[PDB]
Amino acid sequence: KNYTFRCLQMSSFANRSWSRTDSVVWLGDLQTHRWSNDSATISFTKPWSQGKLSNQQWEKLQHMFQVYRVSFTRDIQELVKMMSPKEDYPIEIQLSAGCEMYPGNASESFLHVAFQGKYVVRFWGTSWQTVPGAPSWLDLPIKVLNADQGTSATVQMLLNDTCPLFVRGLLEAGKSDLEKQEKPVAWLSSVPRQLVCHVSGFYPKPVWVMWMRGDQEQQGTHRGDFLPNADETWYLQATLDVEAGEEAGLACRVKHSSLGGQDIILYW
Amino acid sequence: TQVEQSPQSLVVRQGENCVLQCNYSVTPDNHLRWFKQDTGKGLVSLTVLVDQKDKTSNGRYSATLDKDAKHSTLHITATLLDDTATYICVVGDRGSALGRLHFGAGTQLIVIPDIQNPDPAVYQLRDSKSSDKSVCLFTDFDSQTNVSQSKDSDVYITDKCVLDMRSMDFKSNSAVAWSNKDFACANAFNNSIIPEDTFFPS
Amino acid sequence: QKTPQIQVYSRHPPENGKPNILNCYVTQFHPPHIEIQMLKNGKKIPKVEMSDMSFSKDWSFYILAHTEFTPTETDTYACRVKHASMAEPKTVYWDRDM
Amino acid sequence: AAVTQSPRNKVAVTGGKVTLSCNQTNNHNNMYWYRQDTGHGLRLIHYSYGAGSTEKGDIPDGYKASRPSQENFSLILELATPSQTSVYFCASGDEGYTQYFGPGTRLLVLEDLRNVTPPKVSLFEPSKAEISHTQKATLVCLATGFYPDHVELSWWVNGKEVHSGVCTDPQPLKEQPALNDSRYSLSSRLRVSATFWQNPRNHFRCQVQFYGLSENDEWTQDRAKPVTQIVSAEAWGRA
Ligand SMILES: CCCCCCCCCCCCCCCCCCCCCCCCCC(=O)N[C@@H](CO[C@H]1O[C@H](COC(=O)Nc2cccc3ccccc23)[C@H](O)[C@H](O)[C@H]1O)[C@H](O)[C@H](O)CCCCCCCCCCCCCC
Ligand SMILES: *[C@@H]1O[C@H](CO[C@H]2O[C@@H](C)[C@@H](O)[C@@H](O)[C@@H]2O)[C@@H](O[C@@H]2O[C@H](CO)[C@@H](O)[C@H](O)[C@H]2NC(C)=O)[C@H](O)[C@H]1NC(C)=O
Ligand SMILES: *[C@@H]1O[C@H](CO)[C@@H](O[C@@H]2O[C@H](CO)[C@@H](O)[C@H](O)[C@H]2NC(C)=O)[C@H](O)[C@H]1NC(C)=O
Ligand SMILES: *[C@@H]1O[C@H](CO)[C@@H](O)[C@H](O)[C@H]1NC(C)=O
Repeated sequence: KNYTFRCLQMSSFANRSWSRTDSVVWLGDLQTHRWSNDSATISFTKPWSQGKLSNQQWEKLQHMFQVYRVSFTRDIQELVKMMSPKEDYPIEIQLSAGCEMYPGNASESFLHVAFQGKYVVRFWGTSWQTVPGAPSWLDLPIKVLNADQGTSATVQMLLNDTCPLFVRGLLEAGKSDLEKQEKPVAWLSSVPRQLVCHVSGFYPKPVWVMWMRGDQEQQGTHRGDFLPNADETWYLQATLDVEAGEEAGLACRVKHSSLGGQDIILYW
Repeated sequence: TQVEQSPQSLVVRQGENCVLQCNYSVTPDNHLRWFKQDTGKGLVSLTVLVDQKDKTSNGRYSATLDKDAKHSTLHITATLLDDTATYICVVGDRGSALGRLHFGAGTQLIVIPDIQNPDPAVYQLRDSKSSDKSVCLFTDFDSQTNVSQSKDSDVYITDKCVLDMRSMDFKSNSAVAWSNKDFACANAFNNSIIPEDTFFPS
Repeated sequence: QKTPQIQVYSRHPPENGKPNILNCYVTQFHPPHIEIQMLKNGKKIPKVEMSDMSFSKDWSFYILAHTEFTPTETDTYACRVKHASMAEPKTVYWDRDM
Repeated sequence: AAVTQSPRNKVAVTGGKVTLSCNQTNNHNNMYWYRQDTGHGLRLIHYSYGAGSTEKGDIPDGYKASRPSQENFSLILELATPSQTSVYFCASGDEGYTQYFGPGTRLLVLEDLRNVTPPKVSLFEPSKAEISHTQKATLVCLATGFYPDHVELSWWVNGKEVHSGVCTDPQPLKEQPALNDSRYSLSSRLRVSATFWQNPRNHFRCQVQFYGLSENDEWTQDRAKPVTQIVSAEAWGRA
């Protein structure tokens, strides 16, 4: 099993003076950190959110981010002054940074940037570059951003070394929560007809849900999307379209790792 | 403010070494630059320090930077008279044009020149056009001597000033006095502590 | 701009009289500024918790609202969303069956 | 990479319009204006990221900027005031971090131009006594009667400026310290070897550049209009 660690920053710039930056950090589908614009500090959302970093190593890393947030905010504002009137407020910037861990001691890091909701810029190798489809005017900010050797060196060290080391640590400290098994609970209902099988409370996310006449799997079954619950478990429903009157004989069967072979079966 | 320099001013005899400090709170601190500014002139860059712990040199100037302490020093070895100036510390908060420079207010340095062979005299000089107008030039004294102002406001005395005949490797102090109303050279410097062996010809 | 999808669903199987949690999952919107209300018979519910806003691999935003509720035969429950991408605020009603 | 500023020095009246210009040929996008007052570091007034726009710096008030072209950034004082008395520096740069500074512009803004007056300049010739005692010859230049204190004194020998052997009073003295309307005086020495002064083919000149009114300032008094001008005094070497 491969985990993706994701630091997700969202920044809104309304005009020349108003601005807010918020971040969430994810390991797989679990939240590890929260950093609200309102807060001077980054909040742990798990007891193990510090990984295997000493208090000193953490205070130091946080301080670097604290300053980055202020730095980031002013740099965007100066960059808009360089482009104007070409580009104008309100502006949305999103960042998606982190690494994907692999078997052995292998990983892969990324730092993706989106402007007004379109993916345009990444850090690759030793420099910022625009991605295919990006507007040409971005070449000025790229050139400006790439003159900053100190930021380059830092980001390279953040992506090649810091991420993987830190995420390894999280994987150890959070093993208990990462490998938790939570049992689904299922129930049935209908609208006009259309039968609905509700599945809720399960973790992890791989789940099998099929409507069945006895032991023949109904072809018509339609799974919806995975919807989150507040307690970090999942919710899924599978609907089957039928002719009114033949609701008898049909069953909902659910397979999930937490059950340990005891499939859930429900009849209408 | 974000950049503090010390000392505010200092007086040093030619040939002595000195050290100038700069302490700052600027965040972040990408690089630190030291400028030299002669009275009336502009800003000549001396060095730029860019690492966490850094050292640079430039002739008789050397410099250290410590980003942990946010502290930098500038060392001048064997001061010359040309070192009389304001030394300014400037911190840049970015490694690119997105940055702002943060200027300290400066440290004022005066270097007192070393006079090898004092030969203090008082000469009279005549106007090139109207030879009945004149001035008195007190010259060639050493830097121990002080030149005070006049009794009369009818009489004018400038403060001492050192010139340097470069290709001859020679320096000399001088002050000038005159009056536009009976007045004479011998009597022009009663009010100053002039040496005992001052040459007064006629 | 993209228009928000809304999905109302309960945490445990709904039973009249029995206390439960109600979810309103709002996804697929650009830009991130949004207002969310949960309503019991047309009226604001006071204790409504909000997850931190985040965003998917496709760059679009999501947020989970949730509150404690007791379903009854009688009462109606709804999620109401204001977003610049809409002239009128959208209201999705909890249907226990749907 | 060079930066130039003009004027280099300016006297002006309250309510007057002043324009300080900066020119830069390095093909730099970025230009910056600062002022320097004693007891403060340089402070940013206005800056510009490209031909056609201008941005507020830290102390923009009382100033308007204009970037008509890549090479030119100018700072406009619409309604000049005494508190705008200062030295002004312009700078340029590319996308990197170094800024390249211009030489500076001294600006004095007076409440009133009624006391402005150009200097009189006299050159004084070396003492024969000095020549035989020391083997050196010292000329003295004297500027008197001027107001305000904005003068540049320089020495010329055969049409070329000389610096060696020169020193000028670090600042002017007041001819009448009792008064605020007081006129100034200033002195300087050029000391050469006697044998140099004794050569009659050397032409010595003391030059004072004085800053005062522009051809376009109203002038009500009877005396000649005290415009920016050069007054010099002059002598030949003699055996
Ligand atoms: C992937 C990370 C995994 C790590 C795991 C830790 C998880 C803990 C949970 C916390 C996560 C919550 C935060 C969520 C934010 C995630 C976003 C990732 C951010 C990575 C970028 C970090 C850049 C570090 C360098 C820096 O701070 N540079 C500043 C400051 O630089 C200056 O100071 C500098 C000195 O500061 C540091 O280096 N500090 C640091 C030192 C050491 C480590 C640091 C770690 C993090 C931050 C800072 C660190 C130099 O001296 C420069 O030379 C100097 O210039 C500079 O102004 C930059 O320009 C700032 C913005 C860079 C992003 C650009 C995005 C491009 C968008 C294009 C826009 C289009 C235009 C629209 C019109
Ligand atoms: C950090 O690694 C990079 C290259 O590999 C990584 O690039 C990161 C941005 C991240 O996406 C990660 O997953 C990816 O694998 C090194 O860059 C190489 O450096 C040399 C010169 O130093 C260049 O010649 C190569 O072209 C360049 N590689 C690429 C792919 O562009 C980088 O040097 C290294 N830096 C440090 C400080 O460790
Ligand atoms: C997000 O947080 C930043 C950082 O604190 C806020 O920016 C500060 O806003 C206050 C006004 O309340 C100013 O006094 C500060 O100078 C601002 N910046 C800094 C770096 O301190 C910002 O207001 C917040 N955004 C919103 C929308 O509230
Ligand atoms: C900028 O936008 C913010 C948020 O929309 C608003 O409150 C503020 O009035 C605006 N400020 C300016 C200077 O336009």
